[PDB]
Amino acid sequence: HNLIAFLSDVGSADEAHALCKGVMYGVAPAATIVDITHDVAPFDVREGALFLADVPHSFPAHTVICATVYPETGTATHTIAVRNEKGQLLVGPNNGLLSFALDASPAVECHEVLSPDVMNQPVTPTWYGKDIVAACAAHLAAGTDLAAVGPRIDPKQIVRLPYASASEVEGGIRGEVVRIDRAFGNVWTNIPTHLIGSMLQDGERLEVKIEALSDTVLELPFCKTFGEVDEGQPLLYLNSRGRLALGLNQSNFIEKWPVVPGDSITVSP
Amino acid sequence: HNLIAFLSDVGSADEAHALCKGVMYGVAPAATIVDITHDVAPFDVREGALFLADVPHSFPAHTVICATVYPETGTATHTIAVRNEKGQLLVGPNNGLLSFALDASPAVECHEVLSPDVMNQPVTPTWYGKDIVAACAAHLAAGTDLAAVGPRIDPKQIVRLPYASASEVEGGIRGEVVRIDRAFGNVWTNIPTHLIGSMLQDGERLEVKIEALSDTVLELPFCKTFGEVDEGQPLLYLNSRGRLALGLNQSNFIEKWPVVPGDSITVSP
Amino acid sequence: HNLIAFLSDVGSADEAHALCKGVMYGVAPAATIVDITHDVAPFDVREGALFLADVPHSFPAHTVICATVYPETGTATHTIAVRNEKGQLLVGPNNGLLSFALDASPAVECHEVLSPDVMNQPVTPTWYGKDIVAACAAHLAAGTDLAAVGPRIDPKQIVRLPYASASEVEGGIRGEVVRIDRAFGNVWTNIPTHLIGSMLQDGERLEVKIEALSDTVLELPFCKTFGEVDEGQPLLYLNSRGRLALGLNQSNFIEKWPVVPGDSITVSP
Ligand SMILES: C[S@@+](CC[C@H](N)C(=O)[O-])C[C@H]1O[C@@H](n2cnc3c(N)ncnc32)[C@H](O)[C@@H]1O
Ligand SMILES: C[S@@+](CC[C@H](N)C(=O)[O-])C[C@H]1O[C@@H](n2cnc3c(N)ncnc32)[C@H](O)[C@@H]1O
Ligand SMILES: C[S@@+](CC[C@H](N)C(=O)[O-])C[C@H]1O[C@@H](n2cnc3c(N)ncnc32)[C@H](O)[C@@H]1O
Ligand SMILES: [Cl-]
Ligand SMILES: [Cl-]
Ligand SMILES: [Cl-]
Repeated sequence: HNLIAFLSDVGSADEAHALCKGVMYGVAPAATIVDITHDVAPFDVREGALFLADVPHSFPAHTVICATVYPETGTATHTIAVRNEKGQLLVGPNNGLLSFALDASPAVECHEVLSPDVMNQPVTPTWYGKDIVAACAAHLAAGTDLAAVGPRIDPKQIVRLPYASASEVEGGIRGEVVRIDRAFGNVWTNIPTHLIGSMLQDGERLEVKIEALSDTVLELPFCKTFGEVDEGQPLLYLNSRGRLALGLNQSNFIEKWPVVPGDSITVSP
Repeated sequence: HNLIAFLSDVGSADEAHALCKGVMYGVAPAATIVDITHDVAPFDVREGALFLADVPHSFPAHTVICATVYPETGTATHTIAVRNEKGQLLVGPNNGLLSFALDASPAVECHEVLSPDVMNQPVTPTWYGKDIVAACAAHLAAGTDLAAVGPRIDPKQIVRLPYASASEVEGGIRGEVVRIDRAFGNVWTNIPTHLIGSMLQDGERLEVKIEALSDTVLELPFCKTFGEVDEGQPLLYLNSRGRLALGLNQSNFIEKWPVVPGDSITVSP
Repeated sequence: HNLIAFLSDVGSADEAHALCKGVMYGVAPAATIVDITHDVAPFDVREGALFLADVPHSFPAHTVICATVYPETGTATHTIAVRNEKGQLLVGPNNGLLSFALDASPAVECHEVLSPDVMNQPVTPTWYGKDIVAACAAHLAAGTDLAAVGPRIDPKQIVRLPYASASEVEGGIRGEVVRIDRAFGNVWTNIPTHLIGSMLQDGERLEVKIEALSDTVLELPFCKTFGEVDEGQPLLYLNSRGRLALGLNQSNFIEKWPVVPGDSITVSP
């Protein structure tokens, strides 16, 4: 595994995430390190998990996914090392961070990271991120056996985060805002491609209510892509993996209709 | 071409630009990927183009310049693959993005990217950036023949953006603000080294009017570098490739004199 | 030295720091380039120096530490190339930038960078950062002898920045805020592990006065890690290399108690 993909909440504005790569480089000088992001919101293990959901599929099987948003650092919350179905390794706090990454490619084997010989010593209690997660990630990239990191554990011993699921209701489908595509202000839902094919049939616009905004009701064209309506006009579309989203063509949807994650969305014919 | 240089408007604050590198890595595991920037303003194809202008000269001939600011994604606007005079390859939306990069090293051969075998399938209509641009960029880095991407097209079929040119007027030279050096607030013009050598002769300060600010007139020393005046004092200078600029020594010029791109600048003796 | 670690104040939001990597890649195509940060505050050579302090220890001996915050560019302030005790090379403005990096691993040999053959020609007076620092860094990574860069100089000819030291006073220890961990708002002091072991004995909370805030006095638990108090409650702790710090558990300390660097901190039993 010569590729190490690296995510955290330490930011990219100071030297911290780079000290981590320094440790990794020394351990695994044959390795390539690519940053996922270091801009996860601080302590926000669910934001990080969401960022990581599509990382398994996008990255080659020879990747180590090294991840650390670890406000539980220096406590009884351990680090885990996981082999997934794709053959990738993934290292991080057992705090639910890897939950959605594992939804895409389940755990096949899991170990708690307990061995001193895969840690950067002496381990600093406020930076398990660098001393255990990053170092272990580098040891594995460097050819270390997974079983050498510490004791096997059962996959149910991996902490999982609840994720709401969209459903059929009254006369359409009810889901919620999962996240915002912050670079553009597009809104992303948890509504899968399959649920809405009944109301996709007729070429007519759909009804969308967002209840968090004094109960806003929009009528909206279901589009393949942004360019299909006039600039600044709203659309509905399937985002880049298979969820319903809302945006304005070459404008910012949420600046116009201020939704947050959690907000309910119903679509109906 | 084992070097891939990567620019977009998707931002570096979430996992998106990294999923792109993931796709590329899988295709071209021998490749090095360096980010240009992922902070281009959203949909701002002219800002991206400006960022890319000096990239050809600075990068080695074995570079693939992979670029994607593509609000036309999933439409009749195609992706193009270009070999330039330097021998570099460049892949991106035919939307004017590569215009200024091509000013520095013209197109020698150009193809539209139409072949399924250089795309990451199935292609998502809202992310041609990842599925066509990035994948094609990776295929080429991986040794793929340029002609294998799709149909040759003539260089005039590459969309070009208008760029104003500075000129001789009344009693000096009239140009405009091209961009701001945002990290420092220095102002960059389109006034070439050659135009002002007549007023460079005498060692005297120059007159600079910026008409966008109720008609501001400054008298200003023409300097080699910032350090040549006292701290916080204004200067004129030739920036790092050969355009006239304005700044304060170890301060922020535009915070003091609020110009935007487009604003006219005349310099005279 | 096949690893080049790169820091500056040019930002990561435009193409500038990437043009630098372009130059380096062309010179040293065998090299790996990792960014330290490009977000140092503009012209802030002391902020950059602080960021660089722990870089020697974290990075392998085969690193070139290439660094450039150089508002003295195009003046009599020269660039220097240094071999340290660890065997690493370090290239940058002789402006105090490398001061704290050198505290961690002193200079063993030093040269001013004067030779044209390790510069990217022609050298632009406003970007010694790219044309001399980065290019030289790349030449050295590429196998160039250190002595080939220019004239040896004595280590006392390297400009050093003053750093306050914490001390014993009245009935405890008096130090100061060195920097803030900006991603989290934790406060970092210059108080070493060794000074406070006398008041560490008894398991009791400590007194901390911060005089810059109308004279704030907190009573505070000395902890190994954040998780040891309730969420949102304040702690004292030893940060990740051996200095006393203050934070809130999974909250932002400085947003609550607005300290800056320079502010005095006394701890006492
Ligand atoms: C200290 S930080 C990151 C590196 C840091 N800049 C350093 O040099 O020590 C390590 C982890 O601690 C957590 N963390 C940081 N500050 C914290 C605080 N005040 N409370 C709880 N967790 C914190 C973050 O989630 C982060 O993943
Ligand atoms: C969707 S984005 C980038 C990746 C995205 N974060 C994702 O995961 O799908 C792809 C391209 O779409 C364009 N784009 C994004 N949101 C848009 C909107 N509301 N209107 C028009 N173009 C948009 C951007 O210029 C960008 O280059
Ligand atoms: C010009 S800048 C960085 C590259 C720049 N974006 C470019 O393309 O030319 C080079 C160095 O100049 C210094 N610098 C930039 N603007 C300045 C100003 N107005 N006064 C003093 N120093 C400046 C910065 O500290 C920086 O390290
Ligand atoms: Cl950590
Ligand atoms: Cl796209
Ligand atoms: Cl410079």
